[PDB]
Amino acid sequence: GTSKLKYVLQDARFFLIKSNNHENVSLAKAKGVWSTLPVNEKKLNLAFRSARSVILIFSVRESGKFQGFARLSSESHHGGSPIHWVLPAGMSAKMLGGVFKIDWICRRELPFTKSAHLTNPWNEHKPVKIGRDGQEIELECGTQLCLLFPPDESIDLYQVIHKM
Repeated sequence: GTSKLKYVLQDARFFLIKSNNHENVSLAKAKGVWSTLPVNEKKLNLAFRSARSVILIFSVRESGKFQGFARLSSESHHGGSPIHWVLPAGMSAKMLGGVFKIDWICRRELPFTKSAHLTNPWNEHKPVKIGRDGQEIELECGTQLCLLFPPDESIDLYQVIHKM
């Protein structure tokens, strides 16, 4: 059903995460971790204390899709393991240093064609697919966006609800 998902999303905050390649999203799905630039790490740390759930919605650049969504389970922490991210041009390992732990809520894809009816008030009402890495997505838009994803029957939200 969708009832536990709706409970998790209640009063949540949502952020668009853009990844330059698929390898880093695969690594995040396998290990339950995400790292971002210091400008966004600061925003996510602030949001984690402010909301019952902080949801990251992932999209690999140029894929035309979202690859799933996850809930922050921790603030960022350093010196836990060297995650073998695929660092793009200009990008380095010292900036991707703060590591957040995340719990995946949906590992299924959603094509942008399916979200064309959702606009984000916090990005000038552009389609929710549009935004820089870290763009906050307003509550109602983000909730409806997550509800569009195919259900991920491999995931039991019972343990997520207990983290809250």
